[PDB]
Amino acid sequence: DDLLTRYRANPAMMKNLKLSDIRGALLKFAKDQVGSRFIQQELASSKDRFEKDSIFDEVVSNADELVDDIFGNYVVQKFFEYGEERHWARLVDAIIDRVPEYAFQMYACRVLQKALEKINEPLQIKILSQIRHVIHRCMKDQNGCRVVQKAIEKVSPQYVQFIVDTLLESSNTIYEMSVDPYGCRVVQRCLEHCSPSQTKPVIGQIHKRFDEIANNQYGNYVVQHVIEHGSEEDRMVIVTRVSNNLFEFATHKYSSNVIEKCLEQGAVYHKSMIVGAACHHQEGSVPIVVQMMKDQYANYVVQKMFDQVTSEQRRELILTVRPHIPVLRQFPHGKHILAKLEKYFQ
RNA sequence: UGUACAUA
Ligand SMILES: [Cl-]
Repeated sequence: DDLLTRYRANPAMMKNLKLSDIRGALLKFAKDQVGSRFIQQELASSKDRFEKDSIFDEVVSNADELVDDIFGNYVVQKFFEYGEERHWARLVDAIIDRVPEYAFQMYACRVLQKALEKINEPLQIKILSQIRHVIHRCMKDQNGCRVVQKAIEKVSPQYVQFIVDTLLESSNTIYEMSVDPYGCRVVQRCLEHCSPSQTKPVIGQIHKRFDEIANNQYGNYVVQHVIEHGSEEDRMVIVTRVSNNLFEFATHKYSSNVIEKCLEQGAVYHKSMIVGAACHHQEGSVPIVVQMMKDQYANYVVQKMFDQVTSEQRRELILTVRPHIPVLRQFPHGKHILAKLEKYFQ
């Protein structure tokens, strides 16, 4: 009987099994639930460098079969860890040619991510050179975008310029990505980690179709990232557009969170623009702020106003709202809405 | 009273 069946049979009868006993059995061990667990704990607990190197020729030899196995991918990942550094380069050579494929696969993509987490920049670049061939499809992929996000988080900004130039490959790409459940994560990481040199054309593209992206289920998270990570002029352009169209932005499901984000990240003079738009006369109608507390989404925006502004800015909101407090008591949740405001009408 | 990602 092969060593694995023997081992799975009576685990405790084999308590002196070592990695150098595995030899040819590596591939079957690594694809086995029990066997892969054995290798893993051996690789982590052993303080013998030569035991650890023993199975490595087999890992390399079977790399293609292992990287996308439910149990083998962990064995390959062990050799991308710190302290196995002496192996990173030849492990990378064993998987390099199929990186374009591995990036899309649910198990192999975890190997690519661990490698990007650990290896030195020259090897990170070698892996990115393969990603380049499939980058656009990769960014919209449930698995592919995790490798792209990891690249952006771990590689020097200058070596992911090809990812930014993909976001800019054609007019509608930034829009296409920002409204993708996976592409939007890529745009966010770019806003977090790229140089302002690199993010400015990207943010520019986002501004051109701002209204659409801001009210999208995924784009609203991209605009929020622009608010937190773009420039002062970006925040200014956004607040200004938000204030001129305050009621339409606040009464929609996704764009309402964008106003909340302006209130949380804005300087005092941006907050003032939003308070002023909300307390504006409009002779022939209730002030905007009052209409906003009657609304399923906008009522959270008004609450965020009251909590994020100065007492001086709150004064105007209190004076504008207070007449209308009884009428607002009627509509559904209208009670509970001013409940959480009774601390400012005390 | 209101929004988003992959393993045993
Ligand atoms: Cl354009």
